[PDB]
Formats: sequence, structure tokens, C-alpha cells
Amino acid sequence: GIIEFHVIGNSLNRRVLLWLVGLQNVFSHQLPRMPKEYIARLVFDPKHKTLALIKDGRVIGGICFRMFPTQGFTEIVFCAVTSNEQVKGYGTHLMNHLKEYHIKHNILYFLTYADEYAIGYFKKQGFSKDIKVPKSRYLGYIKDYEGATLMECELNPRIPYT
Amino acid sequence: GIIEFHVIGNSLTNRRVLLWLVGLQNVFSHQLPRMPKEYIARLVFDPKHKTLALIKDGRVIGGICFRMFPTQGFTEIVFCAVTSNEQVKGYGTHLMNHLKEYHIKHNILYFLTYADEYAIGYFKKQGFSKDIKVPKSRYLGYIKDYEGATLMECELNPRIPYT
Amino acid sequence: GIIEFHVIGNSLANRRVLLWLVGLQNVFSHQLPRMPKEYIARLVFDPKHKTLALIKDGRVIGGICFRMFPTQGFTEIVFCAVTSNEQVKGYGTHLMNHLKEYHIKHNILYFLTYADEYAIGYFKKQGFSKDIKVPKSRYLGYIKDYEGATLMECELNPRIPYT
Amino acid sequence: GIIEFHVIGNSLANRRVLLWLVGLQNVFSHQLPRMPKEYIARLVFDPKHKTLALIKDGRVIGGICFRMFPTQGFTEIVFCAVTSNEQVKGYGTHLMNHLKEYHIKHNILYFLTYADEYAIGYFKKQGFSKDIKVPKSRYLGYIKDYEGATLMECELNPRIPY
Amino acid sequence: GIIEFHVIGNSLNRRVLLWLVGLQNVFSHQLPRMPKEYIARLVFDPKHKTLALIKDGRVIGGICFRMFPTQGFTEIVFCAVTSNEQVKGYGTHLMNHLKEYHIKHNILYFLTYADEYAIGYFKKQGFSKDIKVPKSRYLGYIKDYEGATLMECELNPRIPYT
Amino acid sequence: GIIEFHVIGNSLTPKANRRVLLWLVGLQNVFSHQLPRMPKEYIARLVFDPKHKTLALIKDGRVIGGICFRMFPTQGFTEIVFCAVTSNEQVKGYGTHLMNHLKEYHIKHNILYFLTYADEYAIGYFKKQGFSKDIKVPKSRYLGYIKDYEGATLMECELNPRIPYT
Amino acid sequence: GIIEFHVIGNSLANRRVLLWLVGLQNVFSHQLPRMPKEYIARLVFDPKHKTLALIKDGRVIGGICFRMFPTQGFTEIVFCAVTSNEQVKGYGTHLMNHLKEYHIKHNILYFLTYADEYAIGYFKKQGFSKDIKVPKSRYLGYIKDYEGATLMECELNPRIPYT
Amino acid sequence: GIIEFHVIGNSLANRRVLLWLVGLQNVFSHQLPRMPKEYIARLVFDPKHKTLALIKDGRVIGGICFRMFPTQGFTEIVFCAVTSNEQVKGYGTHLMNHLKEYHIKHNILYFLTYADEYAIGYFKKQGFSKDIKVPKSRYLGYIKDYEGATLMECELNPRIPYT
Ligand SMILES: CCCC(=O)SCCNC(=O)CCNC(=O)[C@H](O)C(C)(C)COP(=O)(O)OP(=O)(O)OC[C@H]1O[C@@H](n2cnc3c(N)ncnc32)[C@H](O)[C@@H]1OP(=O)(O)O
Ligand SMILES: CCCC(=O)SCCNC(=O)CCNC(=O)[C@H](O)C(C)(C)COP(=O)(O)OP(=O)(O)OC[C@H]1O[C@@H](n2cnc3c(N)ncnc32)[C@H](O)[C@@H]1OP(=O)(O)O
Ligand SMILES: CCCC(=O)SCCNC(=O)CCNC(=O)[C@H](O)C(C)(C)COP(=O)(O)OP(=O)(O)OC[C@H]1O[C@@H](n2cnc3c(N)ncnc32)[C@H](O)[C@@H]1OP(=O)(O)O
Ligand SMILES: CCCC(=O)SCCNC(=O)CCNC(=O)[C@H](O)C(C)(C)COP(=O)(O)OP(=O)(O)OC[C@H]1O[C@@H](n2cnc3c(N)ncnc32)[C@H](O)[C@@H]1OP(=O)(O)O
Ligand SMILES: CCCC(=O)SCCNC(=O)CCNC(=O)[C@H](O)C(C)(C)COP(=O)(O)OP(=O)(O)OC[C@H]1O[C@@H](n2cnc3c(N)ncnc32)[C@H](O)[C@@H]1OP(=O)(O)O
Ligand SMILES: CCCC(=O)SCCNC(=O)CCNC(=O)[C@H](O)C(C)(C)COP(=O)(O)OP(=O)(O)OC[C@H]1O[C@@H](n2cnc3c(N)ncnc32)[C@H](O)[C@@H]1OP(=O)(O)O
Ligand SMILES: CCCC(=O)SCCNC(=O)CCNC(=O)[C@H](O)C(C)(C)COP(=O)(O)OP(=O)(O)OC[C@H]1O[C@@H](n2cnc3c(N)ncnc32)[C@H](O)[C@@H]1OP(=O)(O)O
Ligand SMILES: CCCC(=O)SCCNC(=O)CCNC(=O)[C@H](O)C(C)(C)COP(=O)(O)OP(=O)(O)OC[C@H]1O[C@@H](n2cnc3c(N)ncnc32)[C@H](O)[C@@H]1OP(=O)(O)O
Repeated sequence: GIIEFHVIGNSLNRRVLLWLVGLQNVFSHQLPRMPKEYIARLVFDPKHKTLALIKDGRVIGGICFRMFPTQGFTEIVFCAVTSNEQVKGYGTHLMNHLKEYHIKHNILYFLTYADEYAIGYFKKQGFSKDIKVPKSRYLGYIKDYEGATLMECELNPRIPYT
Repeated sequence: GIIEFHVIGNSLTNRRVLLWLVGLQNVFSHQLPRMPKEYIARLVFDPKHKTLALIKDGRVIGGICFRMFPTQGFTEIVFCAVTSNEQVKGYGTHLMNHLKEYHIKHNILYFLTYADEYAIGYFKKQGFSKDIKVPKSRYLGYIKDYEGATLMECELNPRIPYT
Repeated sequence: GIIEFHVIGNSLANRRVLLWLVGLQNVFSHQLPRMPKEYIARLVFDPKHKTLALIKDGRVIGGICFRMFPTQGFTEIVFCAVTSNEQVKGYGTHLMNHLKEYHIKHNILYFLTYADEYAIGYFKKQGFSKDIKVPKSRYLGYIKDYEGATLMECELNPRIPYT
Repeated sequence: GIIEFHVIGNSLANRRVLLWLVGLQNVFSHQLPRMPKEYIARLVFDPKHKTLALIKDGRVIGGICFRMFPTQGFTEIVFCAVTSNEQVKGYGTHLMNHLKEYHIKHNILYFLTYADEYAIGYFKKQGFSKDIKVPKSRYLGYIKDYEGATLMECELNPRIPY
Repeated sequence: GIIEFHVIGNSLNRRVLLWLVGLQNVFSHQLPRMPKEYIARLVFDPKHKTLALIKDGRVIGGICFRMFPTQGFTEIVFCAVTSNEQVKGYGTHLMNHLKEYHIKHNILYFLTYADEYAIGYFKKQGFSKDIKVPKSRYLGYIKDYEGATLMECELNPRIPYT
Repeated sequence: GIIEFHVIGNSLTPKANRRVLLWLVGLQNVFSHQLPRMPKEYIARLVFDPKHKTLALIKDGRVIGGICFRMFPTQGFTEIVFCAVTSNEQVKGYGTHLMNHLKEYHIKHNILYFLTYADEYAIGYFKKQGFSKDIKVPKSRYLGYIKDYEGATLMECELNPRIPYT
Repeated sequence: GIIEFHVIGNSLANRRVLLWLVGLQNVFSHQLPRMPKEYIARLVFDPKHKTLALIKDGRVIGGICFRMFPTQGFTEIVFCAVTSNEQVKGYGTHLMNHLKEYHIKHNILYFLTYADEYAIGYFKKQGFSKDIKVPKSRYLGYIKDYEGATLMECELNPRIPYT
Repeated sequence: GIIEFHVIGNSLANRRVLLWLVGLQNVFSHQLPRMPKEYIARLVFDPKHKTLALIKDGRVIGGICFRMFPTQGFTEIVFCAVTSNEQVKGYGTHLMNHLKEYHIKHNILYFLTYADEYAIGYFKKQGFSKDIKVPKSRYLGYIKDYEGATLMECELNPRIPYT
């Protein structure tokens, strides 16, 4: 069906706001350990944005992120594809658009914390455990999950990702 | 008594508020005898300072005055006090827990403060540690230094309800 | 005689202020003979630069020229001078103490300046130190670097009165 | 014909500046044929990028595209080119010299650039070294990283104007 | 690949800005004998419009044209498809949308100058060397080119072109 | 029955009211039916073009005919675009009354020339309305302004402004 | 008798100008009885038309109705009349000179007119020729070719003082 | 000295321009004596006209008075003069060159003029020709065909820089 990618957020529109509830639902459901209250407060925060994957008008997931352009990196907050649509390449297409978007916006480092269950998806998206950004650049901006691995992805502004 | 919490401050944009701030400055000044009253009033009434108030029957009986540094990613704890005949009751801990809840909702997860030897044990029980994860390059020159006091730090878990 | 202090500047000037700046530019130039006159003019009349003028009987006799960097949490001292025949009467010190008082009230508590062989002993007596506590990462792209002079720092105690 | 120097940039209504930025983008993309044209064009027209432009008789013959990082105490040097038919005329040296002049007025005393094998000789001659005195924690994540090329620094001498 | 057509221009918007730069590049590169500045002056001239061919976000061709409603014709100014995309039909489709646009705006005559390497393309778009529009109507409005061949195309507003 | 002539059109500055708009649809229907080799999408585009106008023949409220035209007052002539009388009203002289009302309208607007293209099934009507195959307006004046039709005869009509046409 | 020349017309209004435009309509009609006075009134009152009026001692005694086609670079002479009791006094010629002068000052240098047989001598004397320099494509269908009427042209010299 | 080029013209307005226009009227008038001064002044101060003024140290030493007919696709060259003691230094050629650059910017790529016998060699060195590409229907009447003058044409190339 018609697949479409939109970067959306709760600015400073009905279809957008309902897409955001759709996203908040998909993060909660694929990310059980994340409290629903705190997924919601982040998804609906202005300083956060989300790349929404829309299959035929209906949200089937996306990537919630927080650009820190004073720092040169972007945090990756939530990632989920709905369970009946996983292992269809949908998550890689999501990351790649996310890369393209950040290319155009001169930001070329991703940082994220990964669980042991999900680390292999980030490895397969180019992420690495070798964190070249100085600790002093991110501590107190990215939400430390202690007991999860910090990972990093460097974007090349000269490859087309999409 | 009826207990209220309220975050307040001299916005550079109310009367119940104005006297609440006067009660805080009085409370802070009386519980912190080595803080110049003039200095206390200058910070409580500064606009980039906010103050969590604790109110028992309309009457200001404690609070945490604090300074949000959202660009630097932390908050400074300016004053803490519970008035004398309301101490040792758990009020201080309900203030700190509230103040934590606020700061999660505003996506700040670090408290920096300075502690003399008589307040270190208090902050320790609010979960403050001497080990400072925040880089000096980020707080020095923004937080009021206190040579002679232990700097302390608190990291918040936004997965968690404090109140 | 009748002395007064005023923190004047050039935003977007009175006749009274315009000539005061010109007076301040003259005093700065005369007491700093190897500073190009125009460079002094371009900073005294700069909008982001302010000046604490020292007036005696209506006439400019001294001043300190400074640039506040509240986003970086320090102020840059630019020019300091007392006219020839008013020196060594303490005018120098009260000019600093007034600037320290002004800066407590704006919660900037760090001065940074460069001092050549002809002024470091002045700055030593105003509490300046060669030990720079401010991060190099915080001022390098901001303050003019007078290579060949000694970078020096003053930290302010916002709890004591300076005047 | 008369020679001009002008530091221009994208901002927020001048036909002249606009066709000079296209002139620049063209000369950059011609002398850097292994860069994406879209990358050069997205940077030249970026408003946190500036470009020193070198004019001979109304049309662009050269320029230096750069990115000032005052809160880091240096400037990233992004693109350097003089057109073919005007090279080996000391033209690229006056560009680097006006750029130093401009930057000493603005209290930036460090240049950071990457240089491959075709360019490293020229930057050595304008005074750049491989000895990077800027801490890795001041520049990493701010300057466009180029694995494979060599990071070069140039340190400027401060000056009291007039 | 997601194909798009957009009739754009420089009214007196960044996406559109970078697109005109894309267009000015493609023109300049498929038309080496055209001054790069000259192409730039006409593409960024407000009374000029370019029909862009956008393939998966990037420009891969267009037609720059000049509508002369007073005179009752339009001037074809530049046509190019990027090298690796030629002989795929893109050119013919570009003309076909451009004929479609002009039907909807009551302009039913195209005029252009073509060198020998381009006569066949315009012949295949319905262009003829027989110029029905009077010389008084076009001379000193369309830029003439000593040497090239004046070519005319007449549109049927009762036909659908796309 | 009751007969009215109205010069109407898709005025793009005042809202064409419902009465006008339903007449613009009716004329589009009539032209389409009487001119079937003309695409109906073409007819609608032109009838509703703000630079076009239409003299509507209105009988007891319903549209029974019209002459849609385009005035080129810079060029000094007018194009005749569509002519139709509905079938059950033809050969009653309605065709001619429309043309004459149209001539009388144009001499008041100081345009004294009609140009049109006619195929063999229509050349006779326009001849009876005064058109000639002999075109005094120069080619440079009309070409690429009026919709050419190859295989139609271009036909011209010159109007005398000292004459009262209706 | 006091003689005035006024270029008037029915623009986008004045009592005096209105009664004059009627006075002109009369004179033209009466002097040109074989043109429908209906048609004369239309043109005289058309706003793209103008009439230079010959006012003698208050009353309208003649004039020239003309239509400027600036985009074409010519003016059409439409009606010319002096009332009867005032003919052969040179009034026709003074009207034509004031008209020439008027057009010089508007950068229009060509007059076209279709003339009946009873008029050719008057236009000849005013410098009109039957030899027509303007191209047919510039004037056809802007001025009305009347059958049996003679097109005449007058070309004007910007450097000549006509009045 | 300081040379400037200013396209000026009456606007249907500023003392510096007005005195420049009067200066231009004198320069033209003085170099072209057998042409009515009142005609030169009418044209210079007409608003459909513009003049490319050549200023050398405050004062008018020449210019090109021209007339853009953008409906018709060309500009009319009307008066070229350089004050007598500044001639044969190239001033009139920098004048035409500037005028060509101006017109390329407005998509007017043809200049028509009626040269007198003393002017022809100048127009020839500016690229003019007696072979007129522009159809007579496009210029006739719009410009004045002075008996004895030679119609000359210049086609501008918009891909070349002229200044
Ligand atoms: C602490 C918070 C940090 C965050 O931002 S959330 C951490 C990641 N989130 C989750 O795992 C939530 C639930 N999982 C999901 O929603 C999706 O499976 C997920 C991770 C978004 C991937 O989307 P999909 O469409 O399933 O992936 P895909 O079709 O594009 O295939 C990508 C390749 O990666 C591989 N992979 C490794 N670990 C995986 C894993 N844990 N889940 C899914 N795939 C994983 C998988 O083999 C897949 O195919 P291939 O091997 O490349 O051919
Ligand atoms: C440079 C200084 C700037 C600043 O940040 S202000 C520093 C703090 N200021 C002051 O303490 C001035 C006055 N202090 C007070 O009024 C109170 O002691 C204080 C610290 C406000 C706490 O208010 P309370 O309502 O009494 O707190 P609470 O009932 O929740 O009990 C806290 C538990 O911690 C324990 N504790 C250890 N050392 C303490 C200490 N020095 N002060 C208070 N409590 C202390 C105490 O036993 C109490 O109960 P528990 O052991 O947790 O069961
Ligand atoms: C590169 C940036 C350029 C600058 O702004 S740094 C240069 C500072 N300005 C100058 O050197 C301009 C000429 N000098 C002056 O105007 C004055 O001497 C100066 C330093 C501004 C202070 O004016 P005064 O009225 O003399 O200050 P004061 O009465 O409070 O003197 C108190 C104590 O200062 C002491 N001192 C040491 N070195 C000094 C020195 N180089 N200049 C002046 N005083 C100096 C002096 O001995 C006196 O001692 P004490 O306080 O009585 O124990
Ligand atoms: C990616 C981050 C930014 C970059 O690194 S962009 C890479 C540099 N760009 C390019 O190389 C593009 C193509 N080349 C050019 O545009 C110009 O040649 C270039 C490199 C800008 C130099 O400008 P020019 O005006 O041609 O040079 P110039 O006349 O001032 O001569 C300076 C002296 O340097 C010397 N040199 C050594 N290697 C060179 C080299 N690879 N390219 C040019 N000159 C080089 C050259 O011998 C000349 O000698 P001298 O000092 O005048 O005696
Ligand atoms: C003086 C300025 C005046 C102007 O308007 S610019 C004149 C055009 N300039 C240029 O063509 C220079 C570069 N050429 C190109 O960009 C493209 O080839 C061009 C001409 C735009 C056509 O785009 P394409 O995508 O290649 O065309 P297409 O696939 O639709 O092929 C249509 C048929 O045209 C035919 N044709 C004849 N000459 C051609 C020629 N020189 N280039 C391309 N095609 C040409 C060609 O055989 C092609 O295939 P077929 O005939 O259907 O079998
Ligand atoms: C390419 C687009 C050009 C255009 O403008 S559209 C061409 C005109 N429309 C059509 O051909 C299609 C449909 N026809 C009609 O609606 C009507 O018949 C038409 C042509 C509008 C005339 O309307 P009516 O009211 O019937 O005419 P009427 O009563 O005033 O006069 C009838 C007399 O005309 C005569 N006539 C000769 N050729 C004709 C011809 N080709 N079409 C119609 N009538 C024609 C017919 O013999 C009759 O004689 P009479 O004048 O009464 O003595
Ligand atoms: C623009 C077209 C308007 C039309 O419809 S035709 C315009 C002419 N209208 C008329 O003749 C109708 C009434 N006539 C008049 O009002 C006057 O005759 C007319 C033509 C306005 C001239 O007015 P006046 O005051 O009598 O003229 P004027 O004193 O300046 O004498 C000029 C010389 O014209 C001469 N002329 C030759 N043919 C003429 C002709 N057939 N009609 C009138 N005059 C004619 C007449 O002999 C007189 O003296 P001269 O012997 O040429 O030196
Ligand atoms: C049709 C427009 C209205 C007219 O009638 S324009 C009548 C032109 N003449 C005048 O206005 C009065 C007399 N002359 C002048 O004002 C000036 O000579 C004039 C024509 C404006 C030219 O400007 P200048 O600064 O004097 O001369 P220039 O140094 O720029 O160009 C001179 C080169 O052209 C050549 N030339 C041939 N006939 C000429 C001629 N009759 N006048 C001037 N130059 C002529 C001559 O070889 C000279 O050589 P070179 O390029 O200086 O090395």
C-alpha cells in the first residue's frame, strides 16, 4: 500500500496529533519496559520530533529523536516497527530516511543506548560501540539508561541514504 | 493541616505569590543564619530563579529554591529549609521528591548543589553523591561556587514516579 | 569634590552620555598611549560594550570598560584608567569595587582580563589571579587575546558587599 | 581587471549576492569534481556557513567557504578553490590571507581543515601543520570528519587593530 | 525511483533554491558552450520558469522557458537531461508536461534556437523549421543566436499531452 | 415564449452567482451536444475562462443557445468560439438574433472585427451572418492569439459602428 | 471675443465640461448631418476619446474629437468642425495646430484619419498626405475604414513650434 | 578624478538630480547647437525618458539620453554628448558600454538611433550598423524619422560582459 515517511512533532492539526497518539501507542506496545506516561510526555514534547512510517494512513511505527545541534549529534529515543510488519525491511528504511534527514541538517552523529535485545539492529544500521563523541558533549543531554550500551553512528554527508 | 506544593517565582510579567516569596526568604534566612538576608532576597526574587513552596494552612513552612540551567542540562539547588518546629517530620523529603518530579517533566535529570558538613547527610538521604558526573566545564561559572563546601550531585530516573 | 559612578554605554545616547563616552575615550587613550585611538573608540562606542564612568565635579576622570558575556558566565575587562593627576588616590580601587558590586547584582561572578607589565600589580591588588578557573573552552572565541600579556581572573563572592 | 574580496552568505533579497553564491558553488564543484554538487550547493547556501569570495571583473574566480565556530575557538575551512585559468597566480594565497585578516578581527585564532593528497602542499604553504593543538573534544562532532584525508591546523597570531 | 515534475522559479524557499542550483548545474554541464553565469542569470531571473524533472529528490533535468503572453508564444531557453539518464524518454516527457502546462495557460506556440546537435530532438517534439509566427512578433524578444536554427512548435489545446 | 439575451461570464473578481453559474453549465452542455467533435473538457475550460464571455439566449429561464466569444481589445478584434442553438429551436432565426445582438454589443465596445474558424458544415451560417473568407486583419495581428484549427476556413466579419444592429 | 482651447473628455465629471461635451456633440452632428447623431454622442462621450474644444467667449464653436492609440504610436482624428458663422476665419487651422502641439508633448507624432470628399482640402492644407507611412498592420481595425473615404496621414516634427 | 555613472530622469525630483538634469540639458544643447534647446529640455525632463549621466568630480561632463520602449523590444538612443574638453578620451565609449550593460539586465537587446553625419563614425565604433534587423512596423512612428538622418542599429549580446 501507500507507504510514506513524515517527520512530525508537537509544535510551539488533527491528522498530526492522531499520528502522534498512534506513535505513542506503537512505542508503548513494542517497548513494554518504557512507562506509557513517559513515552507520551517525550513524544508530545516540542523539542522532540518523530519520523513516522505511515502504511495506508495508519501508523506502523517510526523513530523518535531529539536533535542537539549545539552538540553536533542527535539522540535516538524510541524505535519500533509494529509487530505484524517487522522483518520486512521497514526498520532499515526508517533509519535511512532518518540519516537522509540529518544529512540535509548538517548533523552527522547519532547517539543511542541499546538493550541486549536490540543492540544487533543498531550494529546492522551502522552503529558502533566505539563512542568517538566526547563524554563531555552528551552527558546530561541524552537520557542515560544505566545497564544499556551507548552506541554511535557517524553519517557521511556525501552518500545518498535515500 | 492542609499541605500545598507550588512552584513560584518573581516572573518579570500576583499577591498571594509575592508574600509567599517573602515567607520563603524569611524561612531561608532564619534557617540559614550564615546567608546574608540581602543575598537570599536577591536570589529568591531574581526571575531566572524558581521556588518550590511548601504551605501548611496558608503559611509558608519550607521550600527548595533552585535555578534551572536547561542549556547546561542541570539544575542548581540554591536553598533548602524546613522551619524549626516542622523539621524531622518528612517534609524535607517530600519537597525533594516533588522537586524531582517537576524536573523530570521538564526533562532535566541532574541536580548540582553545595553542602556544608551539616547538610551533606541530608542530601545523601535524598540520594546525592559526592561523585560529580557533570563536567566542570559545564557548571563552573554558572553555579554559585562555595569554596569550603562539598559539591553534591543527584541523577534522576525519568522512568520513575517520585510523587 | 562631588564624585559619582555611572554605568553608561551606547545603545539604539544623551548629550550628557555622548560627551561622557568621548571623555572616557580620551582618558583611555591618554593613559593607554600604545592602544590605537580608533580601536578604543570602536569599543567604547560599541553597543555590547558598557562602561562604568567615574565623574568628578561633572568631568570624566576615570572608568573601566567591559563586555558582559552572561551566556558564558564571565565579564571581560577591556580598559581601565584614571587620569594622570588623580592616580594613587584610591580612585582605581573604588572603580573596581563598584564594578564588582554591579556584577554581583547580575549574577556574573567572574572577571577575565589581560595585564601587561604596567598593570598586573594593579590587578593583583584587586584580587586577580593568574590561575584561571574558567574553562579555556568558555572564553577562547570571545575575548580578544593580547598575546604577550598575562591572562588573569577575578572570582567574586556575591555574599559580601564591595561598596 | 579590478579584484574584489567579499565575505557573503545566505541569510534572510540581493540578486548580486545570490548569483555570486552560484558562481562560488560552480567554481567549487568544478575544481572539486569528486564532491557531490548537491553537497557543495547545500553548504554554500547554508546560513551558518560564510564564504570569502574573490571577484575579477564582476564574475567569481575563487573563494574560500568556511564555518566559524566561535564557541569552540576555531573556524572550519570547508571549500577552497581558485578557477583553473587563474591558478598559480598567488590568487589562492590572497584568499587565505584575507581570511586570516577577517578572522583576527573576530578573535578566532585557529583554522581546522582536512586535506587529501592533491591539496596538502598548498595548506602547508599557507602555514598549516598536522600538529593539531585544538583538543579533540573542542572540534570532534563539529567539523565534517573525512576519514582518509589529513586533519591540518593553522594557528593565527592575534593583532590589535590599527 | 520516485519521479516528479515541478514548474518552479525565482519569485521576487530553500528546497526551490537548491533546485534551481541543481538545474543551473545540469544546464551548464550538458551545454558546455553556454557561459555558466549566463545560465545562472536566466534561471534565477524572475520572469523565467524552469520545469524540473526530480528523480527521487535530486534534479535530473528540466526545461527553462520564458512565457511571453503578450506575444502569444513561449521561448524555450534550456533543455538538458543529465548524462546517465539520457535516451530513456525523460526528455520527451519533459516537453510533454511543458506542452500540457502551456495548453492550460492559452499559449500555443513554442520558439527556440537549436544547433545541429539538437535539431533532431526538437524535430521529434513536433518542432518545425517553418516559422509561422511573424518575425515582428518574436525578433528582439527571444534571444537570437547567430548560427542556430529557429524552430517552432504549435500545440493543439484539444489534445491531452500527459 | 419569453426570450432574453445576457452577456455573462466567469467573472473572477465578483462571485458569479448561482443563476450565472447554472447558465454557464447549461451553455457548456448545449455547446458540447451541438459540437460533438469538440472535447467537452475543452468546452468547459473555455466557457469558464475569465477572459471569455458568452451571449446567452434564454427562453423561459432555460438556456437554448449561445455565442461564446473572446475579446482581444489590444489586437482590435474578437474571436468567435462556440455557436449553438439547441436542436428543437434551430431554424427559427435564433442563430441570427444572437449574432446581431453580438455585433451590436461590440460596436459599443469599439471592437469592429470578428474572426472565426469554420469547417464546411458551418461556413454557410457565417456567410449568412456576413463573414468572408477574405481576411483583412493581418496575420501578425491574430496568429497565436486565436485558437487555430487546421482544416477550418478562417473567416472574418467587419462591423459598421454607424449601423444599429438590434 | 475671448478664445480658449481645452482638451476635455468624459473621464473616470464637471458641469462646465459636461455642457461643453454636449455643445460639441451638437456642432459635430449639425455640421455632419449624414452621421447618426447617436453615433457622434457615443464617441464624444466615450472615455477613450477626447475633444480639443474651441471655446469662443464662453460658447462652444467647434473642436476636434480624437482617439489616442499610444500603443500604436498614432492618434485618430475622428470629427472636425467649426460652427457655420465662424468658418473661414482660420479657426479650423488653429484647432489643428493646438492639436499638433498637444501630441508633440505626448510623444505621438502621427495622425490618421478617414476623410470624406468634402474634407480632403482641409486636411491637405493642414499638412495631411494620402501617402501613408504607417504600416497597415499598425492601424487596421483600430480606426474604422469607411467605404468611399480617403485615409490621410500627417507626420509631426517634435522640433517645430506648432502654436 | 572620481567618475560616476547615474541613470537619472524626471519621475513625474531631488536637487542633486535636478541640477544634473539641467547640466545635461546644457551639455547636449551646447554640443548640438542646431537643435532647439526647448526640445532638448522637453525630452531630458520627460518622464518616459532617462539619461545616463557621466559625473566627473561633482559635475556633468556628458551622458546618453535614451528612451526604453519595452513593449516594442528596443531602446531609442536620443542624445549622446561629452563636454568638449573631455572628448576623445574614451568617455563616450564607457558611456555606451555602461548603457549596454544596463539594457542586458532588462532584456532589451536592440538599440535604434537616427544618427547625423557627424555622429556616424562614433556609433560605428560602438557596434552600430546601417543594416536594420528590427521590422519597420516595430519602430516607425515610435521614434522620429528626421529627414537626412541615418537609421542605425545595435544588437546587444547578453552572454558577454560589457563593463
Ligand atoms: C533503550 C531505547 C533505545 C531505542 O531507541 S529502542 C531499541 C530498539 N527497539 C525495539 O527493539 C522495539 C521492538 N522492535 C522493533 O520494533 C523492530 O524489530 C525494530 C528493532 C525497530 C526493527 O524493525 P524491523 O522492520 O523489524 O527490521 P528490518 O526488517 O528492517 O530488519 C533489520 C535487520 O536487523 C536485524 N536485527 C537485529 N536485531 C534485531 C531486532 N532486535 N529486531 C529486529 N531486527 C533485528 C534483523 O535480522 C533484520 O534483518 P537482516 O538480518 O538485516 O536481514
Ligand atoms: C550552600 C548551602 C545551599 C543549600 O543547598 S541549603 C542546605 C540545607 N539547609 C539546611 O539544612 C538548613 C536548615 N535545615 C533544615 O531545616 C532540615 O534539617 C532540612 C535539611 C531542611 C530537612 O528538613 P526536614 O523536614 O527536617 O527533613 P526530613 O524530615 O525529611 O528528614 C531527613 C532525614 O535525613 C536525616 N538526616 C541526616 N542528616 C540530616 C540533616 N543534616 N538534616 C536533615 N536530615 C538529616 C534525618 O535523620 C531525617 O530522617 P531519616 O534518617 O531519613 O529517617
Ligand atoms: C590590555 C587591556 C588594557 C587595560 O585596561 S590594562 C591597563 C590598566 N590601565 C593602565 O595602566 C592605565 C594607566 N594607569 C591608570 O590609570 C592607573 O594607574 C590604574 C592602574 C588604572 C589605577 O588607577 P589608580 O587611581 O592609581 O588606582 P589606586 O589609587 O587604587 O592605586 C591603588 C594601588 O595600586 C597599586 N598599584 C600597583 N601597580 C599599579 C599600577 N600599575 N597602577 C596603579 N596602581 C598600582 C598602587 O601601589 C596602590 O597600592 P595600595 O592600594 O595603596 O597598596
Ligand atoms: C576539504 C577541506 C578543504 C580542502 O582541503 S579543499 C582542497 C583544496 N582545493 C583544491 O585543491 C581545488 C583545486 N585547486 C585549487 O583550487 C588551487 O590550486 C588551490 C589549491 C586553491 C591553490 O590556489 P592557487 O591560487 O592556485 O595557488 P597560489 O597561486 O596562491 O600558489 C600557492 C603556492 O602553493 C604551491 N602549492 C603546493 N601544492 C599546491 C597545490 N596542490 N595546489 C596549488 N598550489 C600548491 C604552489 O607551488 C604555489 O607556490 P608559491 O608559494 O607561489 O611559490
Ligand atoms: C541554444 C539553447 C536552446 C535549447 O533549448 S537547449 C537544446 C538541448 N540541449 C541538449 O540537448 C544538450 C544535452 N542533451 C540532452 O540533455 C538530452 O539528450 C535531450 C536533448 C534534452 C533529450 O533528452 P533525452 O532524455 O535524452 O530524450 P529522449 O530519451 O526522450 O529521446 C527522445 C529521442 O530524441 C532523439 N534524439 C535526437 N537527437 C537527440 C539528442 N541529441 N539527444 C537525445 N535524444 C535525441 C533520440 O533518438 C531519442 O530516442 P528515439 O528517437 O525515441 O529512439
Ligand atoms: C470551430 C468552431 C467555430 C464556431 O464558432 S461553431 C460553428 C456553428 N455551430 C454549429 O455548426 C453547430 C450547431 N448548429 C447550430 O446550433 C445552429 O444551426 C447554428 C449554426 C448556430 C445556426 O443557428 P439557427 O438558429 O438554426 O440559425 P437561423 O435560424 O438564424 O438561420 C437558419 C438559416 O441558416 C441557413 N444556413 C446555412 N448554412 C447553415 C449552417 N451551417 N448551419 C445553420 N444554418 C445554416 C439555413 O438554410 C437557414 O436559412 P435562412 O437564413 O433562414 O434563410
Ligand atoms: C476628422 C474627420 C471629421 C469628418 O467627418 S470630416 C472633417 C471636416 N468637417 C467639415 O467640413 C464639416 C463642417 N466644416 C467645418 O467645420 C470647416 O469647414 C472645417 C473643415 C472644420 C474647417 O474649419 P474652418 O474654420 O472653416 O477652417 P480655416 O478657416 O482654418 O480654413 C482652412 C482652409 O481649408 C480650406 N479647405 C479646402 N477644402 C475644404 C473643405 N472642404 N472644407 C473646409 N475647408 C476647406 C479652405 O478653403 C480654407 O482656406 P484655404 O483656401 O485652404 O487657405
Ligand atoms: C543620434 C543621437 C543624437 C546625435 O545626433 S549624437 C551626435 C554626437 N556628437 C555630439 O554629440 C557632439 C560631438 N561629440 C561628442 O560629444 C563625442 O565625440 C561623442 C560622439 C559623444 C563620443 O564620445 P568621446 O568621449 O568624445 O569619444 P570616445 O573617446 O569615447 O570614442 C572616440 C573614438 O571613436 C572614433 N570616432 C570616429 N568618429 C567619431 C566621432 N565623430 N566622434 C567621436 N569618436 C569618433 C575615433 O576613432 C575615436 O578613437 P578612440 O576609440 O578614442 O581610440
